[PDB]
Amino acid sequence: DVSRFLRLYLRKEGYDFHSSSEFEIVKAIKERACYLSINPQKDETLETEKAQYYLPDGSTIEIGPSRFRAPELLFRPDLIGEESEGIHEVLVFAIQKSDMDLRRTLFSNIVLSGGSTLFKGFGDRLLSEVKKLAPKDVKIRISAPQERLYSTWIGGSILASLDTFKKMWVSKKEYEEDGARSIHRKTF
Amino acid sequence: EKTAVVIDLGEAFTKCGFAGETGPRCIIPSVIKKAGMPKPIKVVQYNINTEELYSYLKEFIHILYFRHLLVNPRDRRVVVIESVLCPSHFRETLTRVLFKYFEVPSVLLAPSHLMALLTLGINSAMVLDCGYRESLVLPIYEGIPVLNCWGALPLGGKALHKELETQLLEQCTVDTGAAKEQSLPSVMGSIPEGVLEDIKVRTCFVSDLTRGLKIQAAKFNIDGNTERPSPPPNVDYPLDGEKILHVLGSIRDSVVEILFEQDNEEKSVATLILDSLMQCPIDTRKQLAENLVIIGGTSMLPGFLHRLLAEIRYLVEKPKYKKTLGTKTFRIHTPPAKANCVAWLGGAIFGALQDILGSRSVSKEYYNQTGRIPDWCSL
Amino acid sequence: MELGELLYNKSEYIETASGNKVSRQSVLCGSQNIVLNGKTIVMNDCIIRGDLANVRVGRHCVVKSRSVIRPPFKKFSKGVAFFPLHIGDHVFIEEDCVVNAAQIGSYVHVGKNCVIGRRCVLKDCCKILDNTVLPPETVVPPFTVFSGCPGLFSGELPECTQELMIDVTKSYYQKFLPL
Amino acid sequence: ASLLQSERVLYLVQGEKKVRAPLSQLYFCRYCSELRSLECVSHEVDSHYCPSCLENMPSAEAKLKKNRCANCFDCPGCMHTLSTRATAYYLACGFCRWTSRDVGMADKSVASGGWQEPDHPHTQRMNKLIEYYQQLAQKEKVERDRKKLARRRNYMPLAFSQHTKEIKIEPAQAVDEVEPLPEDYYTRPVNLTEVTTLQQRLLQPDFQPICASQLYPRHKHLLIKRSLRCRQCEHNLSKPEFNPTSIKFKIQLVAVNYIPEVRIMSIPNLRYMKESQVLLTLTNPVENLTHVTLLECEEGDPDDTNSTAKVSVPPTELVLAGKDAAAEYDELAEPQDFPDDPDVVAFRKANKVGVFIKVTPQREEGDVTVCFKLKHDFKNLAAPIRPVEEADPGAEVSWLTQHVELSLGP
Ligand SMILES: Nc1ncnc2c1ncn2[C@@H]1O[C@H](COP(=O)(O)OP(=O)(O)O)[C@@H](O)[C@H]1O
Ligand SMILES: Nc1ncnc2c1ncn2[C@@H]1O[C@H](COP(=O)(O)OP(=O)(O)O)[C@@H](O)[C@H]1O
Ligand SMILES: [Zn+2]
Ligand SMILES: [Zn+2]
Ligand SMILES: [Zn+2]
Repeated sequence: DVSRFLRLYLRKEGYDFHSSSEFEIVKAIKERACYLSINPQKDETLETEKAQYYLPDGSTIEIGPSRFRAPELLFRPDLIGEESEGIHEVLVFAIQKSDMDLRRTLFSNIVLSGGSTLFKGFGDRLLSEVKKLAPKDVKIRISAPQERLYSTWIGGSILASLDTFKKMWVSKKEYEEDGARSIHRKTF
Repeated sequence: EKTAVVIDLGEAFTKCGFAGETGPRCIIPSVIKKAGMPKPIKVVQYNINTEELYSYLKEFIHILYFRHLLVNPRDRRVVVIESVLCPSHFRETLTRVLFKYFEVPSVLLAPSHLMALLTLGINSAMVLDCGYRESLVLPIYEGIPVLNCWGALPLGGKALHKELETQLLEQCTVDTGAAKEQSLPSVMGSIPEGVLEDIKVRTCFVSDLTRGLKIQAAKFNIDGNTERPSPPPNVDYPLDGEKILHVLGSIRDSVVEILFEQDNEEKSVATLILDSLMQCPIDTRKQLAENLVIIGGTSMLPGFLHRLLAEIRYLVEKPKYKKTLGTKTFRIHTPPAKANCVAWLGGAIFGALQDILGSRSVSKEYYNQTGRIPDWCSL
Repeated sequence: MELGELLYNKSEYIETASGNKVSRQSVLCGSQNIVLNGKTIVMNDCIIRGDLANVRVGRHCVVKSRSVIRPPFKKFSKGVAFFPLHIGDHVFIEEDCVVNAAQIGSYVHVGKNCVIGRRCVLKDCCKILDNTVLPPETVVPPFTVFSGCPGLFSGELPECTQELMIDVTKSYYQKFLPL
Repeated sequence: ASLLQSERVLYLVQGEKKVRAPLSQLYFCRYCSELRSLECVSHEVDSHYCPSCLENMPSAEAKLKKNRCANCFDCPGCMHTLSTRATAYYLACGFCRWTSRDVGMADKSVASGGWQEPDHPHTQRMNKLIEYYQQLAQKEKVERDRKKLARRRNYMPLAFSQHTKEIKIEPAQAVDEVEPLPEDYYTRPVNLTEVTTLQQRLLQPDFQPICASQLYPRHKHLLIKRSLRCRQCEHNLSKPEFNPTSIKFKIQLVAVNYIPEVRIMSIPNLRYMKESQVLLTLTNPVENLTHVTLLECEEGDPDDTNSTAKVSVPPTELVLAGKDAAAEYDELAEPQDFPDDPDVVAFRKANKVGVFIKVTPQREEGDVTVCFKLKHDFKNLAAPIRPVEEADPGAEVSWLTQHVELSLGP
């Protein structure tokens, strides 16, 4: 969705990426150059450098203000007009929904996973946006690993290696006899 | 108060006139004849230096406010119609020209799609805008444009003009008048845009879905032996007096098909409505489908509205759109003014509302103080 | 060339009388009805016919070579007759130009090889560009430029035409001397 | 203007925007001391007139008539002013032989009064929509006013009193199936004469018709009489109330009618070296000037400069006599004979002085361009004086520097 919204803002800068192939280079532009400002309103008033990005053909494009106000839509999806909570909100709401005793320990242990946390100054913004929503004088540690993109797989690789995994999985003969539920019931 | 002027700066043509009128007073090609230049430069050009763009717009607005319209610029307000996602620097420049040089009281930057909706009177409707550069669609539900569910493809005038030029150069048959009665190919390396536009309008037409679907497979030649319908008769078009270009019948009904061709991606002018409508909220589906609006001069082409509405109902039955948009009744609105001058007419209807205009519109006193035009991007 | 008017040396053969210079090469069939009050120039191979005319020309009038000034015939139900044209003061008709115009105004610069139509009125301080066709019974306002095969408003002239054009025609006359 | 190439040697303007324009096009501002361009100055609207039948119309009548002449008509096929011909009247063009009979408009008994353009097809639907939105906009105004005065009051919406005819337009009916392209278009020769081009289609925008028989002749477009007003200065120039068939200015003001105009009388060789003779005529009756300055070093936008013009000459006092003078009438001693200056000054006629500039061509490849500053004693007369009652010595003392850019043919 951030890649889709960046394409719209790039057309508002005057660079069209209409093709499905041309959507892939918008994802590359996003991944290369898009920084999350701590205050979005101050960076908008400030005149941008307009940092040049080089395309596959060789042509240059000056991204400018589209760079920072594209990934902002994660933290504030109402701006474009998508009815959602937001990345700062879903984290806090998930902790607040859980029992009162655990809230402090769950705030004290937050782990960032996936590729859409690697945005430059994501951890800086999230910490600030969580703090104001979360209760006052509570310790908030957002422990990002160095391998966020490949964290989900490494977990499976460790899980798979354990002898307990031998019990957890569903055998081919089990699926034929037990039925369809076999996969669902053994999931957890 | 005075009747506020309406301007609508486009790549091909600019609409101009006064508010509370049946149609625009002047409609002319958006160009300027500068001394030294043989071909006149285009006034709206995206991705150039601000100073060069400022001079072209200063030159153009001057011609509109004196030669075409006869009225003082400082006296009365402006209603600038411009499409949604119009480049930032261009809109910033256009306002800066009106506020600094001409010293207009207040400009109102209306989106073309929301203005087109007012002309009918209906509060909610889907709006397709088949222009010169890009054919854009934007669902408008009860006064609120839904930017979330936008859609655009480069299948407008520019993409059609380029396709015509390519086809004519392949099957090139001109009578120069110098032992050129025999078929002479590519005597001129390029054909000027003014000629191509006149050929498109007069000679070329939009085919029926049944005939068009055969034309697509025919030129493809997908394991079939001459499976094309009978074309229309070849029309002879004069080029620069003596040179008579014989336009092939195939070119007339094949040039248009690039708009309605699937091209594997499943991205036509027809598909863009259904691609947008499927992405819209579940409650809004049935209201938007029932109220379709087709603006833009590209849709004026003879038999475009029938082909589109037919191509829609065919693409509905296709398995992708069959689940969501299966049992939907697609009905087109016929606007009061012609398809080209629907956008303008909205701004005039809006310009007639003196009380709301002054409030919504950005005053010069605000712009001189701040220097920040309000946009759908963050403030 | 760069504001300054350039030298043009005339031959011995030319009818110089009371300031008015008229090339002997240039026939003016009907010398009775045509009248040149001021210090006018008519270049070689030019025509000023007396087909029931009254061709009055300006103080400093200039007509370059191969150019024709014929009066138009008025298609009147009462009587079909040739309407007498009146060339204004300080008029500059360019080379190879065709003129079938009735009442040409003062301080005008008619361009090269430009055909002005039948019964065509031109008001003072105007300019017709080269390779242009003014159709029959057309009017051109002051401080205007008419051009194209249609012959229509192209734009406006400089404000200072009245003062500027005087220098042009008088300089050309003064600069145009015998060898 | 055009015959002599005025578009070569240009004068510079001071302010925000710097522009290079011919002196013929520029205007001198007398209120202050700074010549300004047609671009820089603000434009106004004075009077409207028809280019065919020159009739000065008022501003009010134009708004009603949509900036058009009732009597005159322009042809639709080609763009030219039509003419009434009789047999009982039909409208015909001179250039093209398009008649009013061709499209099928009936001949009128009365000459001018009979002819008219049909009413706009969607004019009744228009007024109904305006009145609906007008009533609906009025509700928003009252809501916005009530909301604004409540904020201004700052009473926190305190209920002192009790709080809280309709116009309903029917929305346009959506057709189930739009009319298909007629089967005629398939298997029929297309005559390009019958169908209309874009240019002539778009001139009639209210109902732009494909066929020629539908296309009616539109009324002739009224033209404008421009009046210039500056930013700092108030008035500048204007035109009479009878601009039709008149070449007179109510207030004549132009750069050539105050600032001394420079012209290149002679053009020498362009092969790396030459000596060019340029004239400096005065326009004012009695004044003084000097072309001393060499346009400094990299100041006053000398980027166009592609040569080193010396023009190492002191001031020369020239005067204009507004009278028909004879060939060498009288020889003045102090003005002409005393500054002989045979190397510097070429010739000195009435309101004329030739000056030799030592240019250095072929510094670039070609297109030789020279920057030089010209000074002049401007008798401004800014202070109140009736026929030069005041001395105006401080005014005459003021030296105005115009950065001139002369461009040699090359
Ligand atoms: N270095 C990066 N900076 C910013 N965004 C990135 C970066 N790397 C990946 N992304 C974004 O994250 C996506 C990768 O998501 P991924 O972590 O693979 O998801 P999943 O956990 O479902 O496998 C990319 O498509 C891109 O949009
Ligand atoms: N009356 C018409 N009939 C057929 N084609 C037209 C007509 N008017 C315009 N067109 C074509 O459609 C295009 C419409 O572009 P337009 O909507 O005026 O520009 P923009 O999208 O920049 O506002 C033109 O470029 C032209 O090629
Ligand atoms: Zn001034
Ligand atoms: Zn008239
Ligand atoms: Zn005509």
